[PDB]
Amino acid sequence: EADCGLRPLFEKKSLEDKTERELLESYI
Amino acid sequence: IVEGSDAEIGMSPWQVMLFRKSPQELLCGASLISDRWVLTAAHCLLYPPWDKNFTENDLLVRIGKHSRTRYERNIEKISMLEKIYIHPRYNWRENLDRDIALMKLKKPVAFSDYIHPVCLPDRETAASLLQAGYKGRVTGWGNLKETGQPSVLQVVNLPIVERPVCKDSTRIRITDNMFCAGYKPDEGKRGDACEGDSGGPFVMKSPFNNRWYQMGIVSWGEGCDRDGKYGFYTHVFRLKKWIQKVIDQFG
Amino acid sequence: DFEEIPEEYLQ
Ligand SMILES: C[C@@H](NS(=O)(=O)Cc1ccccc1)C(=O)N1CCC[C@H]1C(=O)NCc1ccc(C(=N)N)cc1
Ligand SMILES: C[C@@H](NS(=O)(=O)Cc1ccccc1)C(=O)N1CCC[C@H]1C(=O)NCc1ccc(C(=N)N)cc1
Ligand SMILES: *[C@@H]1O[C@H](CO)[C@@H](O)[C@H](O)[C@H]1NC(C)=O
Ligand code: NA
Ligand code: NA
Repeated sequence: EADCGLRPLFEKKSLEDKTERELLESYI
Repeated sequence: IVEGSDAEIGMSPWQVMLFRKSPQELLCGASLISDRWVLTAAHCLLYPPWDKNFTENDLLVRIGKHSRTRYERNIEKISMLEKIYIHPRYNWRENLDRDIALMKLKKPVAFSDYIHPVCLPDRETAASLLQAGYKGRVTGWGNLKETGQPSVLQVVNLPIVERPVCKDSTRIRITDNMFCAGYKPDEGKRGDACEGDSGGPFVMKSPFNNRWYQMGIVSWGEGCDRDGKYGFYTHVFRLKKWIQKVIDQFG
Repeated sequence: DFEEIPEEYLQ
Protein backbone atom coordinates (compact mmCIF):
# COMPACT_ATOMS: atom_id res chain seq x y z
CA GLU A 1 0.00 0.00 0.00
CA ALA A 2 2.56 2.55 1.16
CA ASP A 3 4.93 1.47 -1.61
CA CYS A 4 2.22 0.67 -4.15
CA GLY A 5 3.09 1.33 -7.78
CA LEU A 6 6.87 1.40 -7.29
CA ARG A 7 8.41 -1.56 -9.10
CA PRO A 8 11.32 -3.35 -7.40
CA LEU A 9 13.24 -3.74 -10.67
CA PHE A 10 12.54 -0.23 -11.96
CA GLU A 11 11.43 2.68 -9.75
CA LYS A 12 12.96 1.21 -6.60
CA LYS A 13 16.39 1.07 -8.26
CA SER A 14 15.93 4.17 -10.47
CA LEU A 15 15.88 2.20 -13.73
CA GLU A 16 13.42 3.02 -16.50
CA ASP A 17 11.71 0.50 -18.72
CA LYS A 18 12.06 0.76 -22.48
CA THR A 19 8.77 2.53 -23.25
CA GLU A 20 7.64 4.43 -20.15
CA ARG A 21 8.99 7.64 -21.65
CA GLU A 22 6.28 7.30 -24.33
CA LEU A 23 3.69 7.66 -21.58
CA LEU A 24 5.40 10.67 -20.01
CA GLU A 25 5.65 12.42 -23.37
CA SER A 26 1.89 12.08 -23.85
CA TYR A 27 1.12 13.83 -20.56
CA ILE A 28 1.24 17.27 -22.14
CA ILE B 1 -2.45 -8.19 -26.85
CA VAL B 2 -2.35 -7.32 -30.57
CA GLU B 3 0.63 -5.41 -31.99
CA GLY B 4 2.40 -5.16 -28.65
CA SER B 5 5.79 -6.43 -27.55
CA ASP B 6 7.32 -8.77 -24.97
CA ALA B 7 7.26 -7.34 -21.46
CA GLU B 8 10.54 -6.78 -19.64
CA ILE B 9 11.20 -8.88 -16.54
CA GLY B 10 9.41 -7.28 -13.58
CA MET B 11 7.79 -4.63 -15.80
CA SER B 12 4.28 -5.34 -14.50
CA PRO B 13 4.72 -7.00 -11.08
CA TRP B 14 1.04 -6.50 -10.24
CA GLN B 15 -0.02 -8.63 -13.22
CA VAL B 16 -2.07 -11.66 -12.20
CA MET B 17 -3.16 -14.68 -14.22
CA LEU B 18 -6.53 -16.20 -13.40
CA PHE B 19 -6.07 -19.90 -13.98
CA ARG B 20 -8.76 -22.55 -14.41
CA LYS B 21 -8.09 -25.70 -12.37
CA SER B 22 -9.71 -28.13 -14.82
CA PRO B 23 -9.08 -28.10 -17.59
CA GLN B 24 -5.86 -26.21 -16.80
CA GLU B 25 -5.99 -23.05 -18.91
CA LEU B 26 -5.82 -19.26 -18.85
CA LEU B 27 -9.11 -17.69 -17.85
CA CYS B 28 -8.27 -14.01 -17.60
CA GLY B 29 -5.88 -11.34 -16.42
CA ALA B 30 -6.19 -9.51 -13.13
CA SER B 31 -4.10 -7.27 -10.88
CA LEU B 32 -2.64 -7.30 -7.39
CA ILE B 33 -3.78 -4.36 -5.26
CA SER B 34 -2.62 -5.53 -1.83
CA ASP B 35 -1.19 -8.68 -0.25
CA ARG B 36 -4.68 -10.25 -0.02
CA TRP B 37 -6.74 -8.60 -2.78
CA VAL B 38 -6.87 -9.09 -6.55
CA LEU B 39 -8.90 -6.95 -8.97
CA THR B 40 -10.42 -8.25 -12.22
CA ALA B 41 -13.36 -7.86 -14.61
CA ALA B 42 -16.73 -9.25 -13.53
CA HIS B 43 -17.21 -10.89 -16.94
CA CYS B 44 -14.17 -13.07 -16.19
CA LEU B 45 -16.21 -14.74 -13.46
CA LEU B 46 -19.85 -14.23 -14.42
CA TYR B 47 -21.31 -14.10 -17.93
CA PRO B 48 -24.57 -16.05 -18.27
CA PRO B 49 -24.96 -15.57 -22.05
CA TRP B 50 -21.90 -17.85 -22.42
CA ASP B 51 -22.76 -20.13 -19.50
CA LYS B 52 -19.91 -18.69 -17.42
CA ASN B 53 -20.32 -18.71 -13.64
CA PHE B 54 -17.13 -19.57 -11.81
CA THR B 55 -16.97 -20.23 -8.09
CA GLU B 56 -13.96 -19.81 -5.78
CA ASN B 57 -12.88 -23.44 -5.94
CA ASP B 58 -12.79 -23.47 -9.75
CA LEU B 59 -9.86 -21.08 -10.00
CA LEU B 60 -6.32 -20.22 -8.95
CA VAL B 61 -4.43 -16.94 -9.04
CA ARG B 62 -0.85 -17.04 -10.41
CA ILE B 63 1.26 -14.02 -9.48
CA GLY B 64 4.76 -12.98 -10.56
CA LYS B 65 4.52 -14.64 -13.97
CA HIS B 66 6.23 -13.84 -17.26
CA SER B 67 5.96 -17.01 -19.34
CA ARG B 68 2.36 -17.79 -20.30
CA THR B 69 2.54 -21.58 -20.11
CA ARG B 70 5.56 -22.49 -17.95
CA TYR B 71 5.47 -23.21 -14.25
CA GLU B 72 7.95 -20.55 -13.15
CA ARG B 73 9.52 -22.31 -10.21
CA ASN B 74 10.94 -20.05 -7.47
CA ILE B 75 9.41 -16.98 -9.12
CA GLU B 76 5.65 -17.25 -9.47
CA LYS B 77 3.36 -17.83 -6.52
CA ILE B 78 0.04 -19.58 -6.73
CA SER B 79 -2.85 -18.56 -4.48
CA MET B 80 -6.27 -19.99 -3.69
CA LEU B 81 -9.40 -17.83 -3.52
CA GLU B 82 -11.23 -17.21 -0.26
CA LYS B 83 -14.13 -15.24 -1.76
CA ILE B 84 -15.28 -13.54 -4.95
CA TYR B 85 -17.15 -10.23 -4.89
CA ILE B 86 -18.89 -9.02 -8.04
CA HIS B 87 -20.25 -5.48 -8.32
CA PRO B 88 -23.96 -5.72 -7.39
CA ARG B 89 -24.89 -3.54 -10.37
CA TYR B 90 -22.69 -5.29 -12.92
CA ASN B 91 -24.76 -5.25 -16.13
CA TRP B 92 -24.06 -8.50 -17.93
CA ARG B 93 -27.44 -8.30 -19.66
CA GLU B 94 -26.69 -5.28 -21.83
CA ASN B 95 -23.28 -3.63 -22.09
CA LEU B 96 -21.00 -4.83 -19.25
CA ASP B 97 -21.58 -1.63 -17.28
CA ARG B 98 -19.62 -1.77 -13.98
CA ASP B 99 -17.44 -4.66 -15.15
CA ILE B 100 -15.50 -5.15 -11.94
CA ALA B 101 -14.88 -7.86 -9.36
CA LEU B 102 -12.61 -8.44 -6.37
CA MET B 103 -11.09 -11.69 -5.16
CA LYS B 104 -9.81 -12.14 -1.62
CA LEU B 105 -6.92 -14.61 -1.31
CA LYS B 106 -6.88 -17.36 1.31
CA LYS B 107 -3.42 -16.28 2.48
CA PRO B 108 -1.32 -13.15 1.91
CA VAL B 109 1.17 -13.34 -0.94
CA ALA B 110 4.80 -12.48 -0.27
CA PHE B 111 6.05 -9.51 -2.26
CA SER B 112 9.25 -9.95 -4.26
CA ASP B 113 11.11 -8.45 -7.23
CA TYR B 114 8.37 -9.96 -9.43
CA ILE B 115 5.34 -9.49 -7.18
CA HIS B 116 4.22 -6.03 -6.06
CA PRO B 117 0.88 -4.17 -5.89
CA VAL B 118 -0.31 -1.35 -8.14
CA CYS B 119 -1.92 1.82 -6.77
CA LEU B 120 -5.57 2.68 -7.19
CA PRO B 121 -6.17 6.28 -8.22
CA ASP B 122 -7.67 8.94 -6.04
CA ARG B 123 -9.95 11.62 -7.49
CA GLU B 124 -7.14 14.07 -8.26
CA THR B 125 -4.84 11.62 -10.01
CA ALA B 126 -7.81 10.40 -12.05
CA ALA B 127 -8.84 13.91 -13.06
CA SER B 128 -5.27 14.79 -14.01
CA LEU B 129 -4.45 11.68 -16.02
CA LEU B 130 -7.70 10.48 -17.62
CA GLN B 131 -7.54 12.87 -20.56
CA ALA B 132 -7.85 12.27 -24.30
CA GLY B 133 -4.42 11.70 -25.84
CA TYR B 134 -2.74 10.66 -22.60
CA LYS B 135 -1.35 7.15 -22.91
CA GLY B 136 -1.72 4.19 -20.59
CA ARG B 137 -0.34 0.67 -20.76
CA VAL B 138 -2.15 -2.66 -21.08
CA THR B 139 -0.56 -6.06 -20.39
CA GLY B 140 -1.72 -9.64 -20.79
CA TRP B 141 -1.30 -13.15 -22.15
CA GLY B 142 -4.31 -12.96 -24.45
CA ASN B 143 -4.47 -13.53 -28.18
CA LEU B 144 -1.95 -11.89 -30.51
CA LYS B 145 -4.59 -11.61 -33.25
CA GLU B 146 -8.39 -11.49 -33.33
CA THR B 147 -8.58 -14.86 -35.08
CA GLY B 148 -1.88 -17.04 -32.00
CA GLN B 149 -0.91 -17.09 -28.31
CA PRO B 150 2.24 -15.49 -26.84
CA SER B 151 5.20 -17.20 -25.16
CA VAL B 152 5.48 -14.42 -22.58
CA LEU B 153 3.51 -11.48 -21.17
CA GLN B 154 2.78 -8.80 -23.79
CA VAL B 155 2.61 -5.03 -23.37
CA VAL B 156 1.20 -2.16 -25.41
CA ASN B 157 0.88 1.58 -24.78
CA LEU B 158 -2.35 3.18 -26.03
CA PRO B 159 -3.85 6.69 -25.97
CA ILE B 160 -7.14 7.47 -24.22
CA VAL B 161 -9.76 8.52 -26.77
CA GLU B 162 -12.27 11.41 -26.63
CA ARG B 163 -15.66 10.21 -25.33
CA PRO B 164 -17.63 11.30 -28.42
CA VAL B 165 -15.23 9.30 -30.62
CA CYS B 166 -15.65 6.24 -28.40
CA LYS B 167 -19.42 6.62 -28.63
CA ASP B 168 -19.45 7.10 -32.40
CA SER B 169 -17.35 3.97 -32.95
CA THR B 170 -19.99 1.53 -31.72
CA ARG B 171 -23.71 0.78 -31.53
CA ILE B 172 -23.36 -0.32 -27.90
CA ARG B 173 -24.48 2.14 -25.20
CA ILE B 174 -21.38 3.53 -23.46
CA THR B 175 -21.53 4.71 -19.84
CA ASP B 176 -19.48 6.94 -17.55
CA ASN B 177 -18.14 3.73 -15.96
CA MET B 178 -16.21 3.00 -19.16
CA PHE B 179 -13.52 4.68 -21.16
CA CYS B 180 -11.92 3.73 -24.45
CA ALA B 181 -8.37 3.74 -25.78
CA GLY B 182 -6.48 3.02 -28.97
CA TYR B 183 -5.14 4.71 -32.07
CA LYS B 184 -7.36 6.18 -34.75
CA PRO B 185 -7.15 4.92 -38.34
CA ASP B 186 -5.33 8.11 -39.39
CA GLU B 187 -2.74 7.86 -36.60
CA GLY B 188 -0.86 4.96 -38.21
CA LYS B 189 0.30 3.15 -35.06
CA ARG B 190 -1.95 0.38 -33.76
CA GLY B 191 -2.48 -2.08 -30.90
CA ASP B 192 -5.27 -3.36 -28.68
CA ALA B 193 -6.14 -5.80 -25.95
CA CYS B 194 -7.88 -9.00 -27.02
CA GLU B 195 -9.60 -12.18 -25.81
CA GLY B 196 -7.65 -13.52 -22.82
CA ASP B 197 -6.46 -10.06 -21.74
CA SER B 198 -9.86 -9.56 -20.08
CA GLY B 199 -9.61 -8.43 -16.49
CA GLY B 200 -6.04 -7.19 -16.77
CA PRO B 201 -4.90 -3.66 -15.93
CA PHE B 202 -4.70 -0.41 -17.91
CA VAL B 203 -2.08 1.54 -15.95
CA MET B 204 -0.57 5.03 -16.10
CA LYS B 205 2.61 6.32 -14.47
CA SER B 206 1.91 9.51 -12.56
CA PRO B 207 4.37 12.27 -13.50
CA PHE B 208 3.66 13.86 -10.10
CA ASN B 209 4.88 11.06 -7.85
CA ASN B 210 6.37 8.51 -10.29
CA ARG B 211 3.98 5.74 -9.16
CA TRP B 212 1.90 3.43 -11.33
CA TYR B 213 -1.87 3.68 -11.01
CA GLN B 214 -4.49 1.31 -12.35
CA MET B 215 -7.00 3.45 -14.21
CA GLY B 216 -8.80 0.75 -16.18
CA ILE B 217 -9.67 -2.94 -16.43
CA VAL B 218 -9.75 -4.66 -19.83
CA SER B 219 -13.49 -5.07 -20.42
CA TRP B 220 -14.71 -5.33 -24.01
CA GLY B 221 -14.13 -4.59 -27.67
CA GLU B 222 -15.58 -5.40 -31.07
CA GLY B 223 -12.98 -7.80 -32.43
CA CYS B 224 -9.37 -6.80 -31.74
CA ASP B 225 -7.26 -4.04 -33.29
CA ARG B 226 -9.85 -3.26 -35.94
CA ASP B 227 -9.57 0.06 -37.73
CA GLY B 228 -12.14 2.47 -36.32
CA LYS B 229 -12.81 0.38 -33.22
CA TYR B 230 -11.41 0.99 -29.74
CA GLY B 231 -10.83 -1.06 -26.63
CA PHE B 232 -13.16 -0.42 -23.70
CA TYR B 233 -12.02 -0.37 -20.08
CA THR B 234 -13.78 -0.29 -16.73
CA HIS B 235 -13.28 3.14 -15.14
CA VAL B 236 -11.64 2.10 -11.84
CA PHE B 237 -11.89 5.45 -10.09
CA ARG B 238 -15.65 5.75 -10.75
CA LEU B 239 -16.14 2.40 -8.99
CA LYS B 240 -13.60 2.96 -6.20
CA LYS B 241 -16.26 3.61 -3.53
CA TRP B 242 -17.50 0.05 -4.07
CA ILE B 243 -13.94 -1.30 -3.97
CA GLN B 244 -13.27 0.44 -0.65
CA LYS B 245 -16.59 -0.72 0.79
CA VAL B 246 -15.79 -4.36 0.03
CA ILE B 247 -12.27 -4.18 1.43
CA ASP B 248 -13.38 -2.24 4.52
CA GLN B 249 -16.16 -4.71 5.27
CA PHE B 250 -14.48 -8.03 4.45
CA GLY B 251 -10.78 -7.24 4.75
CA ASP C 1 -0.45 -26.47 -23.60
CA PHE C 2 0.26 -25.49 -19.99
CA GLU C 3 3.00 -27.05 -17.85
CA GLU C 4 1.53 -28.97 -14.92
CA ILE C 5 1.60 -27.09 -11.62
CA PRO C 6 2.60 -28.67 -8.29
CA GLU C 7 -0.22 -30.88 -7.00
CA GLU C 8 -0.34 -29.04 -3.67
CA TYR C 9 -2.14 -26.16 -5.38
CA LEU C 10 -4.82 -28.43 -6.80
CA GLN C 11 -5.72 -30.02 -3.46
C1 LIG D 1 -27.33 -7.10 -28.28
C2 LIG D 1 -25.86 -6.74 -28.51
N1 LIG D 1 -25.02 -7.80 -28.01
S1 LIG D 1 -23.56 -7.47 -27.43
O1 LIG D 1 -22.98 -6.38 -28.18
O2 LIG D 1 -22.76 -8.65 -27.55
C3 LIG D 1 -23.71 -7.07 -25.82
C4 LIG D 1 -22.41 -6.55 -25.24
C5 LIG D 1 -21.95 -5.28 -25.54
C6 LIG D 1 -20.75 -4.83 -25.00
C7 LIG D 1 -20.02 -5.65 -24.14
C8 LIG D 1 -20.49 -6.91 -23.84
C9 LIG D 1 -21.69 -7.36 -24.38
C10 LIG D 1 -25.63 -6.51 -29.97
O3 LIG D 1 -25.41 -7.45 -30.71
N2 LIG D 1 -25.65 -5.25 -30.40
C11 LIG D 1 -25.90 -4.05 -29.60
C12 LIG D 1 -26.48 -3.07 -30.61
C13 LIG D 1 -26.04 -3.55 -31.98
C14 LIG D 1 -25.44 -4.95 -31.81
C15 LIG D 1 -23.99 -4.89 -32.19
O4 LIG D 1 -23.68 -4.55 -33.32
N3 LIG D 1 -23.09 -5.25 -31.28
C16 LIG D 1 -21.64 -5.25 -31.47
C17 LIG D 1 -21.13 -6.67 -31.42
C18 LIG D 1 -21.97 -7.70 -31.01
C19 LIG D 1 -21.50 -9.00 -30.97
C20 LIG D 1 -20.19 -9.28 -31.33
C21 LIG D 1 -19.69 -10.70 -31.28
N4 LIG D 1 -18.90 -11.16 -32.24
N5 LIG D 1 -20.02 -11.45 -30.32
C22 LIG D 1 -19.34 -8.26 -31.73
C23 LIG D 1 -19.81 -6.95 -31.78
C1 LIG E 1 -18.92 -7.09 -27.16
C2 LIG E 1 -18.05 -8.34 -27.25
N1 LIG E 1 -17.27 -8.32 -28.48
S1 LIG E 1 -16.41 -9.56 -29.05
O1 LIG E 1 -16.01 -9.18 -30.37
O2 LIG E 1 -17.22 -10.75 -29.01
C3 LIG E 1 -15.05 -9.79 -28.08
C4 LIG E 1 -14.10 -10.82 -28.66
C5 LIG E 1 -13.06 -10.45 -29.49
C6 LIG E 1 -12.20 -11.41 -30.01
C7 LIG E 1 -12.39 -12.76 -29.71
C8 LIG E 1 -13.44 -13.14 -28.87
C9 LIG E 1 -14.29 -12.17 -28.35
C10 LIG E 1 -17.19 -8.40 -26.02
O3 LIG E 1 -16.13 -7.78 -25.97
N2 LIG E 1 -17.62 -9.15 -25.01
C11 LIG E 1 -18.86 -9.93 -24.95
C12 LIG E 1 -18.98 -10.31 -23.48
C13 LIG E 1 -17.58 -10.25 -22.91
C14 LIG E 1 -16.82 -9.26 -23.79
C15 LIG E 1 -15.45 -9.79 -24.13
O4 LIG E 1 -15.29 -10.70 -24.94
N3 LIG E 1 -14.41 -9.20 -23.55
C16 LIG E 1 -13.01 -9.58 -23.77
C17 LIG E 1 -12.35 -8.53 -24.63
C18 LIG E 1 -12.32 -8.66 -26.01
C19 LIG E 1 -11.74 -7.69 -26.82
C20 LIG E 1 -11.16 -6.56 -26.25
C21 LIG E 1 -10.52 -5.49 -27.09
N4 LIG E 1 -9.97 -4.45 -26.47
N5 LIG E 1 -10.52 -5.54 -28.36
C22 LIG E 1 -11.20 -6.44 -24.87
C23 LIG E 1 -11.78 -7.40 -24.06
C1 LIG F 1 -24.05 -18.19 -10.26
O1 LIG F 1 -23.54 -18.99 -9.22
C2 LIG F 1 -24.09 -18.58 -7.88
C3 LIG F 1 -23.57 -19.44 -6.85
O2 LIG F 1 -23.43 -20.80 -7.15
C4 LIG F 1 -25.59 -18.63 -7.91
O3 LIG F 1 -26.15 -18.36 -6.62
C5 LIG F 1 -26.11 -17.75 -8.92
O4 LIG F 1 -27.54 -17.79 -8.92
C6 LIG F 1 -25.58 -18.13 -10.24
N1 LIG F 1 -26.08 -17.26 -11.31
C7 LIG F 1 -25.89 -15.79 -11.36
C8 LIG F 1 -25.15 -15.05 -10.30
O5 LIG F 1 -26.35 -15.17 -12.29
NA1 NA G 1 -22.77 5.08 -31.22
NA1 NA H 1 -8.68 0.10 -33.56
